Amino acid sequence: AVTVAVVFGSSGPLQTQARTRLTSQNFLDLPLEIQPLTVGVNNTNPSSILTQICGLLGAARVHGIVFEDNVDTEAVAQLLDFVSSQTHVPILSISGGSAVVLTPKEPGSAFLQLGVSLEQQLQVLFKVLEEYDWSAFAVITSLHPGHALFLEGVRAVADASYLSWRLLDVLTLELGPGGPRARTQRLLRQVDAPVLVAYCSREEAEVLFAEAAQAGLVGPGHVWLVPNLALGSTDAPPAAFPVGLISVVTESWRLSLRQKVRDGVAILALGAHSYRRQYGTLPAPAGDCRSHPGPVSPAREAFYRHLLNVTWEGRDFSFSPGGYLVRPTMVVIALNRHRLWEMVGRWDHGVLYMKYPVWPRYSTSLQPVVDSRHLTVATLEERPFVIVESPDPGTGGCVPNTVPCRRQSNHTFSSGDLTPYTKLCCKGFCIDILKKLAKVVKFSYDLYLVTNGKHGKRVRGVWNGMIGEVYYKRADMAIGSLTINEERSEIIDFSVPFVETGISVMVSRS
Amino acid sequence: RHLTVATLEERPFVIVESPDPGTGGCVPNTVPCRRQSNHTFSSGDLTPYTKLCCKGFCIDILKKLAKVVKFSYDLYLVTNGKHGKRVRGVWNGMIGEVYYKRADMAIGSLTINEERSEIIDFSVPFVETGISVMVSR
Amino acid sequence: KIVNIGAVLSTRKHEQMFREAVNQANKRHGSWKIQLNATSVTHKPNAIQMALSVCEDLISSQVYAILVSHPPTPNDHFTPTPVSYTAGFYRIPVLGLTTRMSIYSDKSIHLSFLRTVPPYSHQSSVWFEMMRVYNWNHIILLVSDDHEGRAAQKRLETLLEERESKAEKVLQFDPGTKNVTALLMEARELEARVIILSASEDDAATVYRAAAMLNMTGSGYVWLVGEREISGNALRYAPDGIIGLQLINGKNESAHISDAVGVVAQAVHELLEKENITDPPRGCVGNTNIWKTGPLFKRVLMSSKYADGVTGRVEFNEDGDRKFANYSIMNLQNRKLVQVGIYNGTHVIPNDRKIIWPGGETEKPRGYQMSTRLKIVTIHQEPFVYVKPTMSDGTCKEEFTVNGDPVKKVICTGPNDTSPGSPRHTVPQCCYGFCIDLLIKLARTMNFTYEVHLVADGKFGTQERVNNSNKKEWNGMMGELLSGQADMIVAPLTINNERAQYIEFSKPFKYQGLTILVKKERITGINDPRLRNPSDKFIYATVKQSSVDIYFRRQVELSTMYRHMEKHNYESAAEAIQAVRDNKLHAFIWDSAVLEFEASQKCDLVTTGELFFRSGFGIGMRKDSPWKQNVSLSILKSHENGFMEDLDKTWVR
Ligand SMILES: *[C@@H]1O[C@H](CO)[C@@H](O[C@@H]2O[C@H](CO)[C@@H](O)[C@H](O)[C@H]2NC(C)=O)[C@H](O)[C@H]1NC(C)=O
Ligand SMILES: *[C@@H]1O[C@H](CO)[C@@H](O[C@@H]2O[C@H](CO)[C@@H](O)[C@H](O)[C@H]2NC(C)=O)[C@H](O)[C@H]1NC(C)=O
Ligand SMILES: *[C@@H]1O[C@H](CO)[C@@H](O[C@@H]2O[C@H](CO)[C@@H](O)[C@H](O)[C@H]2NC(C)=O)[C@H](O)[C@H]1NC(C)=O
Ligand SMILES: *[C@@H]1O[C@H](CO)[C@@H](O[C@@H]2O[C@H](CO)[C@@H](O)[C@H](O)[C@H]2NC(C)=O)[C@H](O)[C@H]1NC(C)=O
Ligand SMILES: *[C@@H]1O[C@H](CO)[C@@H](O[C@@H]2O[C@H](CO)[C@@H](O)[C@H](O)[C@H]2NC(C)=O)[C@H](O)[C@H]1NC(C)=O
Ligand SMILES: *[C@@H]1O[C@H](CO)[C@@H](O[C@@H]2O[C@H](CO)[C@@H](O)[C@H](O)[C@H]2NC(C)=O)[C@H](O)[C@H]1NC(C)=O
Ligand SMILES: *[C@@H]1O[C@H](CO)[C@@H](O[C@@H]2O[C@H](CO)[C@@H](O)[C@H](O)[C@H]2NC(C)=O)[C@H](O)[C@H]1NC(C)=O
Ligand SMILES: *[C@@H]1O[C@H](CO)[C@@H](O)[C@H](O)[C@H]1NC(C)=O
Ligand SMILES: *[C@@H]1O[C@H](CO)[C@@H](O)[C@H](O)[C@H]1NC(C)=O
Ligand SMILES: *[C@@H]1O[C@H](CO)[C@@H](O)[C@H](O)[C@H]1NC(C)=O
Ligand SMILES: *[C@@H]1O[C@H](CO)[C@@H](O)[C@H](O)[C@H]1NC(C)=O
Ligand SMILES: *[C@@H]1O[C@H](CO)[C@@H](O)[C@H](O)[C@H]1NC(C)=O
Ligand SMILES: *[C@@H]1O[C@H](CO)[C@@H](O)[C@H](O)[C@H]1NC(C)=O
Repeated sequence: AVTVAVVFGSSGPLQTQARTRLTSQNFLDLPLEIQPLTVGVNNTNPSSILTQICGLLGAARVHGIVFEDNVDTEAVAQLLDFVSSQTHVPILSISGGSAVVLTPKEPGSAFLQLGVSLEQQLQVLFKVLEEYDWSAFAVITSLHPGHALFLEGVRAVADASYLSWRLLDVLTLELGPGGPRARTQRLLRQVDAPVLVAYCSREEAEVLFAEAAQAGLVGPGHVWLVPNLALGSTDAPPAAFPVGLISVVTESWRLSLRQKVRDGVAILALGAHSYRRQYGTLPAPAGDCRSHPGPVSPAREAFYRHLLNVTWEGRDFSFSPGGYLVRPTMVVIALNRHRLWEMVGRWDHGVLYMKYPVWPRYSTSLQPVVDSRHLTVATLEERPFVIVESPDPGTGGCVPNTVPCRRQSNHTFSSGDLTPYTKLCCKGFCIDILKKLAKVVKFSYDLYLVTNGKHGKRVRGVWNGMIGEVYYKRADMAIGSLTINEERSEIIDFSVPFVETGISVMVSRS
Repeated sequence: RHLTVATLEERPFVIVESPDPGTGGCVPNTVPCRRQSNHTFSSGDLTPYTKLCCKGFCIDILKKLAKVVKFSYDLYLVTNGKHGKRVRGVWNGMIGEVYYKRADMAIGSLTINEERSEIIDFSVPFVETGISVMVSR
Repeated sequence: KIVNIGAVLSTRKHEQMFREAVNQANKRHGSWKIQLNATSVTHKPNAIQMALSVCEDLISSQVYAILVSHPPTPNDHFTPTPVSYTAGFYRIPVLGLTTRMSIYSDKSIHLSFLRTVPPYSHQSSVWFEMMRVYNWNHIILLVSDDHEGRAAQKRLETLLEERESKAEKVLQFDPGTKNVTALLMEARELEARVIILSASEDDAATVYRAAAMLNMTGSGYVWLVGEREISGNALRYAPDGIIGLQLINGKNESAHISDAVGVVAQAVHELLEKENITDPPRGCVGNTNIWKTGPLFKRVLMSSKYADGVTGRVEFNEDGDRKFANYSIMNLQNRKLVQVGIYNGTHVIPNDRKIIWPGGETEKPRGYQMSTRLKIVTIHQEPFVYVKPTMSDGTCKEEFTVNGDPVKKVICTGPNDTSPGSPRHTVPQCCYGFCIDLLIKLARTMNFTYEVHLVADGKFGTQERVNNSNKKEWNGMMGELLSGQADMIVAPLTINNERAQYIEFSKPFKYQGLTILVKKERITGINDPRLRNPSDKFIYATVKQSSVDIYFRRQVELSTMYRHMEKHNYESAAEAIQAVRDNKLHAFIWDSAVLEFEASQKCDLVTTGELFFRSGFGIGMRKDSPWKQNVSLSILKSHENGFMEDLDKTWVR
C-alpha cells in the first residue's frame, strides 16, 4: 500500500535500523497500513545524501520521506529542501539538526519541517517575561546569519503587546572559536539590564556565557533567555551554561528517536488517508531526478494541502504555509541547580502554566559574593506610604509605576512551608523611594508583604514583623513605615531617616 | 549632524556674558557662543572671534532639542541687522543668514509671519506672542 | 602549497577566457609560489546531476573558491542554487558573476555566497535618489507577490523610513495571473502620480497593456521600472516615456571573470600572512565537517578593496553584495531606448539629451494631481460649528447678526438618525460658525470647492487597539482623514505630538489651552490635592477619544488621573456641560476656547485655575499634503490683516 521511507544520519547504534522496520508490525492502530523502508546514511554529506535519496527513489515507489539528524547540522536543511523541490516528494524532517525552521522555502518545496519559528518562540518568551514582570530587558545577538530575523521578531512582538516593553540596549557581539577576545568584555561591562535575551549558536552561546561569567553577568540578578539555537543535545548541556538559563522548546524534546519516527510516520499516513478518503484513490508516488516536473501537479498541490492540517493523539500538527508548525504545544524549560534541563512551564493554548510563582535564584556563580545584588524586601501596608491593590484586569499585571508584590505565602489556607505566593500590586511613597534606590545603587529586589506581626515587638524573646524578618535573615532589607528607636538599632542597622516623624495626638475640633 | 545655529540677543530669551576669568571657561548651564567673524579680532594669532557665553529661554530650548533629536551644534550671533527686514530685495539678520544658507537654523525672538514663511520654513511655535501696547499706570 | 580555484560555466569557450585570466593573475603578484591553479566544469541539465558534478571535480579537487555564471538565456535562480548549497555545506565561498536574484542575499539560506553584481533589489536605491532629485514624495509601489517583489518593497520601505516619509500604497500583483485591472483602478483614485513597478517580463507586459487600456500612461503620470521591465516581452508593449535603467556591464562575462579572479587572488595573498590555512575537504565523500578556514576566508574576502578591475572598484557590503555600481538610465523615446544619464553610485549625473515624459511633455511634471472637489469633515462644537436642522425644502432658517450682517451657512451631512445606537441615516443639516467662516475664506482664497460632512461617531479621535487584534487604529475625524473618507479637517482639532506623526497640521488659527469648568471656585489647575487623590467626593471627567484623553494617557506622572477619568468619560462636550450644570458631574476638563465661551454665554458656571496645556487649533491634512503651505500662509495672513479679530468678535463674544 502506502510506502513511507525513513532516512537517518544520527549514526549511533546500527541495530536500530532493523527496529525501524520491525515497527512495520506496529502501525495497526493507524488505518491504511503502511510499508516502511529503512536506509540510513552514516556520513551525512551532500554526495551520500543525494545518492541514497536517488537510489531510494529509483528502487521502490515511495509516497513520503522522513528525515532525522542528530544536532547542530546547518546545511542539511537546505539540501533536503533542494531535493524536495527537484524530485517533488513530500519530505518530513523530525528530531533535530534539520528541524530548525528555514523560513523562505522554494516555490515548489515540500520540506514541512517539524519545528517552530523564531516569532513564536519570542512570543512565548515575552509571555514568560510578562508572567514574571520583567519590563526592562537587553538583547544580545551575535553575527550569526539570521539575527536580522531575530531582531525583526523581537521588535514586532514588543510592538504587538499590551505591556510597555522596554528595550534597554541592543548590542551585537563577535563570537566564534577564539576570535577577537576584546571588544566583547568592554561592551558587556556596561550593559545595565536585569534580564537578557540572547541569540547565538551553540558554540557562540558557550563563548558568550564564558565571557559573561568573566564580565560578572551571570548568577542572581541576571536572567538569561535563549531560543533553541543555543541548546544542543539537551540530554547533556555544557558546563559553561549558567544555572537559570531559560529556553522554549517543543513538546517532543523529551521523546525518543523511535517515538519521533512513529509520529512522523503517523503524520504521513494520516495525510495519505485523508487524501484517499477525499479523492477516493491512493496518493500518487513521486518520481526521481530525471524529467523534472516544473509546474506543481494539481494532485501534488492537493496531497500537500491534505498533509498540512493533520491532528494526531490530541496534539495538533497543523503546518503553516512556510513549512513550520503553527500553534504547537510548547514547553518553557530551564537549567536547574543540578545542571539538568527540566520543564518549568507549558503553553498549550495561549495560556501559561508556570510552576514557580516567583522565579528562583541560586548561589551559583557567586564567586565574589558581591554578585548577589539580589535583595528581598519585606514590607507592610500603611495607607499613606505603602498601598496594595488587585492586579489590573484589563491587561493583567499592574498599572505603570506599581511594583508587583507577593504576599507572604498563602497563609489563608497554606500557612505552611508551601512556597506558592499570591500576587498584588504595591505603590506609594515608600515604593517610590525603593524604586529610586534600586535605580541608583543598581540592584534588583523581590518585594513581599509580611504576615507575622506588623512592625516588630519582642514577644517571649523573639522578633516578629519586618524587624523580625530582617533580624532572622529572611529579608535583606525592610522598607515601609518603620520607626527608628534604640531597641531596634541594637539588633539591626537602620539608614539615614528620609521622613521625620514622632509621637503625636489627634483630637476632634468640632 | 552638526547644525550651525544663528541667534541674537533678546534679554528675556537670549543673554550674552563674558566667560568667568577665574576658571577660564564659564558657568555651566550656559552654552558657549561666538560673535560674527567678519571683523577679525585676531590681533595677530590670538583669536579671530569674540567668545561669549549665551543663556536663557531659547538656549534652554535649543539644548533640549539637541538632547532629544541627538544632534550637535555651535552658536553664533548676528551682527548684520536685527531679526530681519527685506531691504532692496535682500534679507539681513537671522532671516538673511538662514535664507542665504550661512546657518542651518535660527533661534531666538523670531515671529512667524507670511513674508518670512514664504521665503523660509518655520517650525511649530513654542511660545505665543503678538502685537501689544504698553502704557504707564 | 598549490591554491586551486574553480569555475562552473556554460559556453565551453568562456572557460578558456577564465584560464587565460587566471594565468595573467598568476603572472602578477606578491608571492609566486602559491602556484595559483584553476579548474572548470560546464553546466549540467539535471539539477541533481549538477550538484553531483560540483561534488566531483570541483569539490574533489583541493579548491579554495568557486565561481558560477549564468547561461545567456534567462533561467532565473535555478542554475547557481545546487553549487551554492554544495559549497555552503563546507563554507567554501562562491562568487556569482551574472545572477541577479535577491534570494542569494539571504545569508540564512546561502551561507557562503558573494556576488560581483548588485541584485534586482538594489535598483530601488537609485529610485530613492531620483525621488530626491525631482522632489517626488507621493509614490505607488506596484510589486509582485514573489520573493523579488517583497525584497524590493522591503528595501524601498527601509530607505523611505530612514528619511521622514512613507509610500502612499503598495499593490501586490500575483505572478502569472491575468486581470491586474483591479489594482490599476485602485491606484487611479489615489493622488500619487508616480508609478514604480517591480515584476518579471510577462507581468510587466500585462500591466503595461492593462494601463494602456485604462489610459494611465497619459500626461502627468511618471513610470519608473527596472531592468526586467525594459527588455524581452515588456519592451514590446511598454508605453513611451517610461524611465527604466540597466547595468553598464550586466552580461559581460569576461569582465566579471577577470574582475573576480583579481579580487580572489588579492584576498588569498592578504589572508596568507596570518597562515593557519586549512586544506579543503577534498571530496564530498569522506568528510562531514566544515572547512575551518572557510569562514575567515569569506570574512577577509568580503572586505577587499580591489580598485583595479575591468568593471571598476570592487567592494562588498555586509551581506556579500557588490557595494557600488553604474546604472544607465533609459527612456523609451519613440520606440527607442535612449540613455539620458549614469548613476555614479550616490548621485545620478545628467549630461546630454532631454527626458521625454510619457505624456509628451518636455517639462518635469509634479508627482500629484490634487483634485478640486474636496471632502471636508467637521465635528459639532458649539462656539465654532453650530449645526442646525434644515427646513423641509432643503435649506435652513435665514439668520442675521445683531450688527446686521448676513450669516453664511453651508449644507452638511450629519449623523441625524431616528434609529438608536450608531448613526444609521445621514440626514443633511446646515452648518455655520467660526470654522465654517474660516473654511469659506480659505476656499475663496485657494480657489477650490468643498463638500462638508460631519464625523460619523462624534469623536475627535485617538488611536486605539482594534478589537480581536493587537494593533492600534485611529478613529473619529483622525481615522476618517487617514483612511481617505475626508481630505481635510476644518474643526477645533488640538495640535499634539501623537497626531502630528500621522497628520499634517497647519499653523494654529486659534491659540488656547486646557482648563476646568465647575459650578458657580476652589480648584487651582490640575495640581490640587483633591485632583491628585481621586475619590467619590470629587468626580472629574472629559470627552472620550479627545486630546485630553491622549494628554493624560501619555503622562506617566498622571496615570491615576487617567485611571479615575476612564470610569466617567462622556460621549460629547455638550452633554458633559449639561451634566455638570445639572450637578451630575463635579469638574469638567476641556479646552479653554470652548469652556470660556460656555461660561460666558450660559453663565451659572465658572472656570478655575490657569491653563495647564497651551496649544492651538489647526487644519489637519494627510501626511505630506502638497497644499499645506498654501493653507498655512493663508492662516498667517488671516492673523495679520483683520480676519481673526473679526471672527472672534462676531462669534465668540
Ligand atoms: C484538512 O484540509 C483539507 C483541505 O483543506 C480538508 O478537505 C476538505 O474537505 C471538505 C469536506 O470534508 C471538502 O468539502 C473540501 O473540498 C476539502 N478541501 C479540499 C479538497 O481542498 C479537510 O476536511 C481538512 N480536515 C478536516 C478534519 O476538516
Ligand atoms: C591543476 O588544475 C588542473 C585542471 O585541469 C588539474 O588537472 C585535473 O586534475 C584532476 C585530478 O587529478 C583530473 O581528474 C583532471 O582530469 C585533470 N584535468 C586535466 C585537464 O588534466 C590539476 O590536477 C591541478 N593540479 C593540482 C591539483 O596539483
Ligand atoms: C477583470 O474582472 C473584472 C470583474 O470584476 C472585469 O470588470 C468588468 O469589466 C467589464 C468590461 O471591461 C465591465 O463592463 C464591467 O462593468 C466590469 N465590472 C466591474 C465590477 O468592474 C474586468 O473587465 C476584467 N478584466 C480583464 C482584463 O479580464
Ligand atoms: C567586455 O568588456 C571589455 C572591455 O570593457 C571588452 O573588451 C574590448 O573588446 C574589443 C573587441 O572585442 C576591443 O576592441 C577593446 O579594446 C576591448 N576593451 C579593452 C579595454 O581592451 C569586451 O569586448 C566586452 N565583451 C562583450 C561581450 O561585450
Ligand atoms: C562608474 O563609472 C565611473 C566612470 O565615470 C568610474 O569611475 C572610475 O573610477 C576608477 C576607480 O575609482 C578611476 O580609476 C577612474 O578614473 C574613474 N573614471 C573616471 C572617468 O574618472 C566608476 O568606478 C564606475 N563605478 C564602478 C562601481 O565601477
Ligand atoms: C479657479 O479655478 C477655476 C477652475 O479651475 C478657473 O476657471 C478656469 O479658468 C480658465 C482660465 O482662467 C479657463 O480656461 C477654464 O475654462 C476655467 N474653468 C472653469 C471650470 O471655469 C479659475 O480661472 C480659477 N481662478 C483663478 C485662476 O483666479
Ligand atoms: C500656494 O500658493 C501659490 C500662490 O502664491 C501657488 O503658486 C502658483 O501656483 C499656480 C498653480 O499651482 C501656478 O500657476 C502659479 O504660477 C504659481 N505662482 C507662482 C508665483 O509661482 C502654489 O501653487 C500654491 N501651492 C500649491 C501646492 O498649490
Ligand atoms: C559508513 O558506511 C557503512 C554504512 O552503511 C558502514 O558499514 C561503514 O563502516 C561506515 N564507515 C565509516 C564509519 O567509516
Ligand atoms: C496558594 O499557595 C498554595 C500552596 O501550594 C497553592 O496550592 C495555591 O494554589 C495558591 N493559591 C493561589 C496561587 O491563588
Ligand atoms: C563686515 O564688517 C564691515 C566693517 O569692517 C562692515 O562693512 C560690515 O559690518 C560687514 N561687511 C559686509 C558683511 O560686507
Ligand atoms: C594560529 O594557530 C595557532 C595554533 O595552531 C594559534 O595559537 C594562533 O592563535 C592562531 N593565530 C591566528 C588564528 O591568528
Ligand atoms: C433628523 O432625523 C429625524 C428622524 O429621522 C427627522 O424627522 C428629521 O427631519 C431629521 N432632520 C432634518 C433636518 O431633516
Ligand atoms: C471582539 O473581541 C472580543 C475579545 O475581547 C471577542 O470576544 C469578540 O467576538 C470580538 N468581536 C468581534 C466583532 O470581532
